[PDB]
Amino acid sequence: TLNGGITDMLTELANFEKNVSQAIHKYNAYRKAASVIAKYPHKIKSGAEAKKLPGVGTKIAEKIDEFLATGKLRKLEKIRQDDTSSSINFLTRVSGIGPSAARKFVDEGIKTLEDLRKNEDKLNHHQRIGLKYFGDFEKRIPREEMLQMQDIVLNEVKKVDSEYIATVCGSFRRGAESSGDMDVLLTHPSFTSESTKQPKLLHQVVEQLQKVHFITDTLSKGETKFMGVCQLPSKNDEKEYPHRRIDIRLIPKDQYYCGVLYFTGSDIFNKNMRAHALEKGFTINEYTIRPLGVTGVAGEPLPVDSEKDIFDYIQWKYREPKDRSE
DNA sequence: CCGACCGCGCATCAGC
DNA sequence: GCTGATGCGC
DNA sequence: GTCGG
Ligand SMILES: Nc1nc2c([nH]c(=O)n2[C@H]2C[C@H](O)[C@@H](COP(=O)(O)OP(=O)(O)OP(=O)(O)O)O2)c(=O)[nH]1
Ligand SMILES: [Ca+2]
Ligand SMILES: [Ca+2]
Ligand SMILES: [Ca+2]
Repeated sequence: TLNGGITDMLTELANFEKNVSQAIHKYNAYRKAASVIAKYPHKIKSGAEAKKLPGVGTKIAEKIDEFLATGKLRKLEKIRQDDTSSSINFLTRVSGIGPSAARKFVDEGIKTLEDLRKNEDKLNHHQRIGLKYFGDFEKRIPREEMLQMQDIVLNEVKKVDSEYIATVCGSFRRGAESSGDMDVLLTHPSFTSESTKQPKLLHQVVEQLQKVHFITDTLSKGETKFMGVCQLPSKNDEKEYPHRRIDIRLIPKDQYYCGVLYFTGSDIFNKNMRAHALEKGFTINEYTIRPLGVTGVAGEPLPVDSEKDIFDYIQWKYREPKDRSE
């Protein structure tokens, strides 16, 4: 965190553009600059020094000069004073409340945690659960708890069908000492790109995890993606563990490497890598990497036997998960 | 100067 | 009910 | 907000 002051500033600007302005390209511009600066191995001395980095342009260089001189950014000091922006920014921290709903809630005079808690009937299901665990979802998960959580998920999945493979991805797979939440990649041989020889594959796993009281709430659920809430068991007289967010993604078994690349991230890493894919005439998603024809139409799925094959196609040296934390 | 900015699953809703 | 757009999220 | 063409 050589440049923590700067990257914090940029992230707050990023958050303003997403939540308030609803300017997603600006949000992404700010996040990209923050990311490139975060890995830059020097304490930055000027906006000019920063503008050398890709993604840092004229306007952010100016802000970095202002920040270095004064320790502050006038633009942000103002945003912080503005009640409508403060309220919107607050409300979007509830899972399920995005920029649009936040602004609509403010319009109706719902703008504090108390307001939310007295108007539960104005929330959809996701939002109500996001509100219920507002505090818990703020907390990070120690790797040691992630490890206990992995063990429960892996062993319960095995009890359902020993042919399931469950892989914990996200920042955990990147080696992080703490994680925002748990991400499980699920495969089963019955579900391939060619056929689905077995229904309820995700359901069965979700039910078993609910049965043992690991999964406690559901935010959304379909055939291939679960988004919900889980909690470690606690011992006699112990305070309960906080509730945690969990995502489970069922991916065609033959498309595992594209899936685990996607689910391992980071999100900014994924965005960067997919952009680069396009520059190189490929398109990457969680299933496949395909060539872009002479017109911009995706061709057939290229063969993939490893994460490295994907990097190879786009002429990137292989990067271990622990170095994908952009 | 300006087009393009990654890709997609689930929930909600409007129109038909 | 279906379809397509939008919101929110990974 | 930034960048390549
Ligand atoms: N292609 C793409 N992938 C994304 C996006 N957002 C996003 O989270 N992903 C991927 C990469 C992430 O590592 C993975 C899991 O999301 P996550 O919110 O749990 O993030 P994480 O594990 O890296 O980090 P964290 O929980 O410690 O905060 O989903 C996106 O916008 N585009
Ligand atoms: Ca995570
Ligand atoms: Ca997650
Ligand atoms: Ca995230």
